[PDB]
Amino acid sequence: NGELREEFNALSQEIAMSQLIDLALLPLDMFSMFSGIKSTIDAAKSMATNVMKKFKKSGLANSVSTLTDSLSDAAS
Amino acid sequence: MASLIYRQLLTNSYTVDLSDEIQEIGS
Amino acid sequence: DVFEAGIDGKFFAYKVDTFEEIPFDVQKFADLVTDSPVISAIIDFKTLK
Amino acid sequence: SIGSSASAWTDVSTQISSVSTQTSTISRRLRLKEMATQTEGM
Amino acid sequence: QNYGINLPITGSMDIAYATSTLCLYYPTEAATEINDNSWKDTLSQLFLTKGWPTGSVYFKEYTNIASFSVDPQLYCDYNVVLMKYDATLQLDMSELADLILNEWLCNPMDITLYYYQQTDEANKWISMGSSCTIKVCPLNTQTLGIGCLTTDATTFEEVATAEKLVITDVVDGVNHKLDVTTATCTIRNCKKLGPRENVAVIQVGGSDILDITADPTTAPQTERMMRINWKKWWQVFYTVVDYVDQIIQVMSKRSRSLNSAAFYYRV
Amino acid sequence: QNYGINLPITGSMDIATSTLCLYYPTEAATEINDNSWKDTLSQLFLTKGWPTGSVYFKEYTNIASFSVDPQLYCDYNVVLMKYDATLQLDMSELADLILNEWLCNPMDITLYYYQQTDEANKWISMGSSCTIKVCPLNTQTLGIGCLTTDATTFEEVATAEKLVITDVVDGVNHKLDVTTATCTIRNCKKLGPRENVAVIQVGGSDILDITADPTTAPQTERMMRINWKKWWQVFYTVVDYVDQIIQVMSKRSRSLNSAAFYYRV
Amino acid sequence: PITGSMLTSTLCLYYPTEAATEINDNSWKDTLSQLFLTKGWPTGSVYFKEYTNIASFSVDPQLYCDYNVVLMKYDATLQLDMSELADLILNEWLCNPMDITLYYYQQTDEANKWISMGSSCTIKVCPLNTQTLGIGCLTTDATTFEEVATAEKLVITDVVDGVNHKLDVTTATCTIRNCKKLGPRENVAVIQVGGSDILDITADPTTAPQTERMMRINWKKWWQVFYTVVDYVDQIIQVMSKRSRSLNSAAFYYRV
Amino acid sequence: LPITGSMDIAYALTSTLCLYYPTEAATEINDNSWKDTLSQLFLTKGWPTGSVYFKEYTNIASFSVDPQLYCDYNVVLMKYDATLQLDMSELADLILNEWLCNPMDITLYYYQQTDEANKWISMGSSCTIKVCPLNTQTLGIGCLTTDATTFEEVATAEKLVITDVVDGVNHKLDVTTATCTIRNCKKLGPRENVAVIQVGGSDILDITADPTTAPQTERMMRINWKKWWQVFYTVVDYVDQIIQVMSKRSRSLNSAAFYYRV
Repeated sequence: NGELREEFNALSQEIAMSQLIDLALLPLDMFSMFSGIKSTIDAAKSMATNVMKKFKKSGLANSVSTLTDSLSDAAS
Repeated sequence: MASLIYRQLLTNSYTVDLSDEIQEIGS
Repeated sequence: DVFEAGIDGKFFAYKVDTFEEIPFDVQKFADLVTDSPVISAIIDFKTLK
Repeated sequence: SIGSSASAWTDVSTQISSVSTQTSTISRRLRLKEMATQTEGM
Repeated sequence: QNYGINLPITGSMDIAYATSTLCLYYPTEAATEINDNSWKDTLSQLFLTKGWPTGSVYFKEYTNIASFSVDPQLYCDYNVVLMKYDATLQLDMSELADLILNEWLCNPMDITLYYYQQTDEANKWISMGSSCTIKVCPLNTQTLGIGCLTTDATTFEEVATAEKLVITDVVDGVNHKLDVTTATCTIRNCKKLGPRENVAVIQVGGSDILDITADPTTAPQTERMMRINWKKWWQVFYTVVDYVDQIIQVMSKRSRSLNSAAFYYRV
Repeated sequence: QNYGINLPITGSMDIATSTLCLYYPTEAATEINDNSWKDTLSQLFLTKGWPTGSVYFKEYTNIASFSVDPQLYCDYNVVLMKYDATLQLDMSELADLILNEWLCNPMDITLYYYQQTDEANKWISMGSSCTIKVCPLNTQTLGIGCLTTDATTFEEVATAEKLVITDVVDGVNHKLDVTTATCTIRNCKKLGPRENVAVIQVGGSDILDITADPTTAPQTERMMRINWKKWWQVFYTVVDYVDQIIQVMSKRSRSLNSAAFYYRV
Repeated sequence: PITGSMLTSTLCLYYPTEAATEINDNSWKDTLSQLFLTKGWPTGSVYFKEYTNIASFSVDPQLYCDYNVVLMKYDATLQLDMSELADLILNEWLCNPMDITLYYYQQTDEANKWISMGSSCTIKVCPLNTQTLGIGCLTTDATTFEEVATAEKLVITDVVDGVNHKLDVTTATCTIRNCKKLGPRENVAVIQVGGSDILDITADPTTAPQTERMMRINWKKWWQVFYTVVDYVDQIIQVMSKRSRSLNSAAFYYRV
Repeated sequence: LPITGSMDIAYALTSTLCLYYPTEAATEINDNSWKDTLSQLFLTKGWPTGSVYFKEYTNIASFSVDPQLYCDYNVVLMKYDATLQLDMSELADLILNEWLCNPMDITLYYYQQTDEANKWISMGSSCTIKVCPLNTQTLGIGCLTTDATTFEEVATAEKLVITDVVDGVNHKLDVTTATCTIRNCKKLGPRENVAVIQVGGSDILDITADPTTAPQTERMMRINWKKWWQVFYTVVDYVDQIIQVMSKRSRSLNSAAFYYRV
């Protein structure tokens, strides 16, 4: 010993429907999400940690925080 | 149902702080 | 119609109001088990009967 | 495909009686539904 | 899977519808003007960032344009070749463009004993070698001299001199007798079948000068011949890198290379 | 698009310029002892019915030399091959090389290992001198019977040859050590038969294993043997029955350029 | 009678000494076993047996595995020895000992042959008439006989059937037996390394067919042919089949 | 596979025989043609000629070196003594039982036991087996991980050792890997192709490591002697019972070794 946006958007035309509904019936968890993807032992140590750190700064996080703040403020 | 993956994602997120603490020791 | 099947290799079909058997068809069970909610029956078909 | 559509739950993947093995594999694959909280019983 | 006989297909006009290798040929001038040995890994990493698989971008080098034209290499999936414009190498530029932009299905030749003739504007005489000097003498119907003594190989007229590559055409419907020293050069009788879209040529310096078809009636500056200005070869490399996707969109995989044409003409 | 190979073609059970090459060895021409034999052959071919300027003649010095960068020019090829009681392997390899279609890949042994996929992959090395030595490995990249970092104990399969065909048992990677200064090694797979060629031998004993298959040697109608004492007899008997040769083969597999194999990247 | 409606394997190999001489290795067996394990033959089931020369190996042929493949080298001057070896190790010959002292034997059909095995078998033969008078030979003088084979390791002799003959042999270096062909042996496949398929397995000149157990490949290095043989084990096994011989006499066999 | 038959309907050679004898018998008989006499006696009994092979061993210990027999029917005469009973029992248990082994190495790997049907077998010239257990964190108990002197002795100057220790604990082994090789074998079941005829006095030959079990099957026999020809005559004249007490191979996964099945 980039283009991924276009490729991901183009790949999204051929998925089946019945299997999609079947998978949407079975809930996932923190284990099934990454159990089908190969990982490097050095980086698999911090894989859930990084995605959760980036997710706590997501738009949905701001929306839920604002909703909670407005709900608590409404008790005045 | 399958939406639960979102709900857990924001639930245990607090644990990152602990790891972040370790990260600052490793930073 | 209630379709009850196990792991040992036996299956049955019957009716809810009265406990008597009806002929079984694989197609209906295969379609149902894909999406229908499964119930863990502690009291199996033999014991219920 | 045994049933009406080709999905993973009903995919017996039959090798070239039949009801016995088909029910056996359906039962073996059905127990994992208990992890997915797809039950309203015990 | 009936490969041979062409069969009509059928489609629709309303229903919704719809890895490889990349080479590069560059002159020695850029190598002398870059002054960085590890540049190959740099370019490979940049192409990886663009999306191409790493460790799969090949490189070839040549001394000069005329020497590179000697037995050119089609062995690649997307030929993107740069050429330095010269104010005195126009004919070689044109002949190279003709030879590496059209699919030429050729036949063998042996001029020492036989006659030859041509039947169409797709018929051409192509000679490749290190020293080719073509002598041509047309003949009458009764095999008699016309402007040349057939028994001598001197009263002819030279249509080429001191070139590695040459493309010649004669008036269809008459016979000819050829004279050239085949020791350091060979020649073929070839027929231009169809346009090969497996190669792209980008010109640097000068203006639009190429002519891909021998017909005077057309000089089609098609969209597989580009032109850019340059003062630093690194700028040219970067500009080529930034628009690899557009070049790919312009071209396509070699049609003859696909398994579909396994019995028409292999590649 | 795909020339239309998808939609099936259906008919009815009850329905109602060209080039020909001729390859000959040099010593045959030397034994001919003539300077204008080509003109005589041309006139005889014209009397047969071929247009003038259709039959062409090429020369190859030796079986060893010709196998380096083999070339097929005409739409038809009838090669004349001389037999030596010690060159059976080389003759068979040449027949296999210029008798079947191939699709090859380039190789660079200074960086990459190599392996085999199935039983339709062969190794072809061409050049003026090729010496190929192999050293297989276990399931954990360790040499078995050969030190993986020593260039002395590697087993040999090729030496002092111009045309070498190599095969090893699939499922295991290997390392190659060849004098690349005078050789080049490529990985090829056979796509099927080539009908653009035909091989006729003088002498011999009907020994031409055209396939690497040990079980069978499927002799076809494209490989024949003729006895000889003076080469003009062979030339006459091969220009007399030319129509049968033409009927045997076909002109629908012609390649674009003269190359026994199709290069790739 | 039968009615119908519409690992446990071994692989022995034989090779001449000059093959190993070209190989120049004392660990090649381990590597070949490893390759066979990778291809799908469990280790410890491929036994290797080495002979010296065709003539030396002809006497007393032993067949251990259930699927034997032999690499025989072409001999331009000893073709008959190769043919006789192939005929002996390719068909099920049922044999019994024979006497040479005060008896005369005969033949009755094409299946009856005579097999001579020894270190040096110079077998001499002289036919006889009804009145026990020879034709061109004397009943006592050995040199008056007609020599059929001299200085030989293995000879398959066939004489005309229905006529008795006296045989003179060197018993101190050879022995002869009467054999009958009771089936085509299907546990030995001969791969001829070189030559031009010069093997005939029937004494009858009218029919000399080539079966699928007698192959032919070209060679210049023993490692290439060895690799080719190892690679194509599936096809070689598919061509051959199991054994159905009664085996009235028990010999050594290899398993495990 | 299931077998279907009936119990009210009246429902009803070509094998190999190997005789194993000590070389002391050959020395005592002082003859060379007695093999021919035994062959002719068997032919009279009803066995085909040239269908019996004889194998000779120099010593009990020497015969314990890869004792794999090569007959369909096997009966071995075993010498009698009161100072080598352990090795006799080891040989009897290795011959009378079927085993499937795996390669081992002592300088690189650790090993343990988990089922009582698995034991350690070391064969060769001489095996000086020494072993001590470990804990979960790999610290020697009564031994040091590198000291070869504190390791407890379990086998010294033995030509064939069958060892068994407490299961469920990793262990470390030390022996010279140039004079004896060790393999990990499991007892798949009974080997019915062999039988032992202890020519001597009382039997102590145990075929199991379990003390509470003393299996005395019908495949172990005992007889006294004062002349070898008496033993040979008794063996040859009573082939019927000693053959009907055994059976054919019941193996599900056969091994790779020489066999003599004419």
